[PDB]
Amino acid sequence: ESVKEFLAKAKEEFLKKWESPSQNTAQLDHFDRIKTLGTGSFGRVMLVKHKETGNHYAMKILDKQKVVKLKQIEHTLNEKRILQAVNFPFLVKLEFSFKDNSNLYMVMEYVPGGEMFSHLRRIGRFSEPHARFYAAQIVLTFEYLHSLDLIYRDLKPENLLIDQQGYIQVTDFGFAKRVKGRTWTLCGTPEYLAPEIILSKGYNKAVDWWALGVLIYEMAAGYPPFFADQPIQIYEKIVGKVRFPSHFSSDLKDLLRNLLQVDLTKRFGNLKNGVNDIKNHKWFATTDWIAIYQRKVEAPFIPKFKGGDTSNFDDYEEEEIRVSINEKCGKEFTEF
Amino acid sequence: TTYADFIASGRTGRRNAI
Ligand SMILES: O=S(=O)(c1cccc2cnccc12)N1CCCN(Cc2ccccc2B(O)O)CC1
Repeated sequence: ESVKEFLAKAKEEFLKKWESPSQNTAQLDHFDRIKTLGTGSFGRVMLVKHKETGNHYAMKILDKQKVVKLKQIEHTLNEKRILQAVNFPFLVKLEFSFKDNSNLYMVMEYVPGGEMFSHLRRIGRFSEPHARFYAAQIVLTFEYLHSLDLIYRDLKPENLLIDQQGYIQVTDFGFAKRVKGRTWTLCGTPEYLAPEIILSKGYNKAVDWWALGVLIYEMAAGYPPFFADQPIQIYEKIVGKVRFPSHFSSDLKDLLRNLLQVDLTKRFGNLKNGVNDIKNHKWFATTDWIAIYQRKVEAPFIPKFKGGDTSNFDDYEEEEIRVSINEKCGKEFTEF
Repeated sequence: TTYADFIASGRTGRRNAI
């Protein structure tokens, strides 16, 4: 009952920030560039150092022209607007944002541990306690996001960072949508799509609980439950024959049968008791939910701290950051 | 093995949205 009050205040605060977003809280020459951490079809992520403070940040730089070319205006504006409005322990925080003639900039605290994806592929698979520790953080994060009527729709190890305490930071919010009924976009990453996203019928927040099932499976097995060479073939397998590795525990298989439940009216997380069917499942019996939320549980894995180290990121050709003399796509990004 | 089939036929690297 005290949970209802906490989340009611959280929704009020979210909606106030959504309605009056922060804008223009730094500028590019406040930062020194150190290294490219990632590239994508319309932007880059840079390790930068704030000149005045010496603090390290991940700066996500989006090329406005490429965003427009690739039809990502609404998603990019949405990511920034969501990020500055949400507040939860396992969500990255937006420290600054601004724009110039060429680019949009979002500046987050640097997390040198990098992505869950790279740790998972290095180790192979996580033990069940290890996977459970991460899963519990996702469960709580979705309880929070769903209370705001947001569907997350972008869960995968690629969008999950491991911080210096060994806890999760969820990175990406372009796809997060307010949905109290149904929505219909074919949106997400193939291996993680619920059957009702692939099919033309509408879907709701239950797709996030399906995706949690996929994540737990991939964390525990080392590979996702439905895989193939091309997306169309992944979709066909999804639409529910799952096989479990023999090392999966009885409790883990039972949980996954109820999360990877094709019938969304039978899927855990989407029943009358909502998230509590998940929290009370036997696989989570050893999980101290409050202690996880408070980050008082000893993490199973702490990324080695090497001192601005980028050992957990790949190397990229370092290319210019060019700011045109002409303003590009001003009207489209006015609200950023 | 299933893992071998994942390496042979699955997508083992970082996965794009769409
Ligand atoms: O570079 S990230 O790991 C990252 C994201 C957020 C905060 C971070 C704090 N410290 C370190 C890394 C950080 N990262 C995680 C998700 C992957 N995208 C891929 C990408 C690359 C370039 C442009 C856009 C996108 B995108 O899909 O929207 C980049 C962001």
